[PDB]
Amino acid sequence: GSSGSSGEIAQVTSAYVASGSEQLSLAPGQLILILKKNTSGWWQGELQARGKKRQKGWFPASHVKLLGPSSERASGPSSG
Repeated sequence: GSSGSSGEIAQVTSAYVASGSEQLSLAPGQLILILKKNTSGWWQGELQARGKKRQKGWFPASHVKLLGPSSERASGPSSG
């Protein structure tokens, strides 16, 4: 298939306001690269969006949604 450089991307579904404690702010309509995941829900990714400084912190996965980077054309609305 393909194996080189590709991490787990997540699409923000709800804006978030990182407190500060190694937290990362999430914005609706942005992209983040999952680097670390916790069994609590806090995920440590890096905002893959233009930013003064590479955004990286711990944020709730409940604010983002996995883009399921492992599929071949989400089937469903078949044609024939």
